[PDB]
Amino acid sequence: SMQEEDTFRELRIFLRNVTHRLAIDKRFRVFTKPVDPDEVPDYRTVIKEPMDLSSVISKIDLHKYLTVKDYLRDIDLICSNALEYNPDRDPGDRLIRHRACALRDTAYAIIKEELDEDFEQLCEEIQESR
Ligand SMILES: O=C(C1CCC1)N1C[C@@H]2C[C@@H](CO)O[C@]2(CCO)C1
Repeated sequence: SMQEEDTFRELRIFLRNVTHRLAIDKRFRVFTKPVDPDEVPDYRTVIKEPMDLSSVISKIDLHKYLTVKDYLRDIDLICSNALEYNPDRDPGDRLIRHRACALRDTAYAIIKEELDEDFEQLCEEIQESR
């Protein structure tokens, strides 16, 4: 229905606003573009599903997300990829891991304060009807 298409258009507006707020934070600059495959050749040998905030913006616009749950699966992938590629004790790996955990915790905190639980349940029920 047009009412359902209006629901999904409000979800995309909400997701673009959250993603922009993460992408302008100086801590998260390292998550704004893909890891460069010419400059980091063993990256895509280890990480089988690369993800970053520019790719997330593209996915919102391609109508890939019907729920905030499916958006948070990609934010969790950005965080898990950084934890698995950079696992060592040295300061450069520890700084990446701390920033990845802060990106995930920040996204979940914005969603807890600003997403209505009944709006999310509506998106889940339209998705499950298709
Ligand atoms: O995993 C990441 C992203 C940082 C936030 C996720 N890498 C892995 C490469 C090795 C690591 C050396 O410190 O830096 C990277 C290359 C420079 O950008 C980026």
